[PDB]
Amino acid sequence: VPTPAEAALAAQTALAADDSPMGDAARWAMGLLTSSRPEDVAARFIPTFNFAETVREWRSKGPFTVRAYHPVAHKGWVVLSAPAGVRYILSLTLDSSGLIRILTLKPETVIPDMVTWNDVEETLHTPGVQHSVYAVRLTPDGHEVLHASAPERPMPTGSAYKLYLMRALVAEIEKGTVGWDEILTLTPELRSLPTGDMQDLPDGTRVTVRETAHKMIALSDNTGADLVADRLGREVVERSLAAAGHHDPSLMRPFLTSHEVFELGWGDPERRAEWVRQDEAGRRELLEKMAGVMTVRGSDLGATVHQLGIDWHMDAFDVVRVLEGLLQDSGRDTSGTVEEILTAYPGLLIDEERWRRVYFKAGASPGVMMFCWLLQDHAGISYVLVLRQSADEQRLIGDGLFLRGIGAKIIEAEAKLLSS
Ligand SMILES: O=C(O)[C@H]1/C(=C/CO)O[C@@H]2CC(=O)N21
Ligand SMILES: O=C(O)[C@H]1/C(=C/CO)O[C@@H]2CC(=O)N21
Repeated sequence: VPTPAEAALAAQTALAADDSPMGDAARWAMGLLTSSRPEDVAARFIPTFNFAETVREWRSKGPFTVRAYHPVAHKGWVVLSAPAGVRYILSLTLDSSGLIRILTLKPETVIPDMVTWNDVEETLHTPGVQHSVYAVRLTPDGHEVLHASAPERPMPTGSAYKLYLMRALVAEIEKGTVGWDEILTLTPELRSLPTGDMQDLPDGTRVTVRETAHKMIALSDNTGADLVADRLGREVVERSLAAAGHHDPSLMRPFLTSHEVFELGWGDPERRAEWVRQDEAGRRELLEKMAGVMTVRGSDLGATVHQLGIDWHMDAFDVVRVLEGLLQDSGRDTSGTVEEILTAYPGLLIDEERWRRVYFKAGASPGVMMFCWLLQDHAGISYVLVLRQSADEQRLIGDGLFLRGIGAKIIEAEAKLLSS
């Protein structure tokens, strides 16, 4: 079990040796911090990416020593110590060819090793934040509850809704009304904001349903999700919710697109007040009228709107049911198409000797953070873990590393907390 010096050394060596998009980006970003040029920056970041002052300010906090290195597909974290025992984390999010989309250097997110479920609760609780932790073992005759805090509370879940979109898509594939190799076309009206990369493709770009669904899940791609939602039709997405495991489908009718949440939530305040006072009919009418190219930009987001219904609300039971249903859908799909999409990005470094398969999905919106996993061992025993936070102020929640890291610690301690 690695001592401090051992683990820091192992992290430093791993970072140097990481021959991958994350390795390349993490080494370059560390270079900015430890060294003593606008062209070289332009080339490392996404084309649509002040930074000189940002880097000066970061550099002033050093010198830095690498203490941990956590690459996970297109996301990565490097834990750094600066003088006098102060720690920071460098977070990286990459696009599909390894360009940097997000790069931040922030005070360390501290998550202790978990021994008990009470450790989880006492760590997570923040005044002003509603949270929920739900962990179950799935069995032939129902779920065994390992731990529950407020699983009955319906809460906003952001991109967790893409799990329902996935089930709706699979239901249509099974019916033969859509095919995995059918072509979807990106138009100006179908473009959404990140998370995701598909928005960066040119107008007219032709992409298969398979590759669109893959990015929808694996990259939480908002534009990919909206392409699927457009192809299926809102009625098909909605008509599905009851089957795919939702307790009060009226909470997600009309079933919003990401474009609609962004545009309604952070655009015209009058149009947003109209939503609030309208019934289901008036809301559908309002959405039809709002259809077109987005006006809202990433810079406009901030204020919370989930409390107005402009998000996707479900309880913890709903999340378990949709994941269990996807496990069932995957098994029925003998081609392995569903399984490949679901397992591409497990959100953490996974012990593959323990877990045969891991599904993962995150959701985030101002004032909203959630992470969920389905983990199935090699004997076939499945566990589901659902973590949720909502608040009236985004600063109370933060960038989501806290809640993700709590999940990481639970999964690390699975023998104590899940499978005991
Ligand atoms: O896919 C992930 O891991 C992303 C995400 C996506 C939801 O928009 O939300 C959480 C915060 C973050 O960086 N995670
Ligand atoms: O393994 C862990 O404990 C946590 C972590 C913590 C950052 O210090 O970083 C990676 C991402 C995550 O949730 N893991």
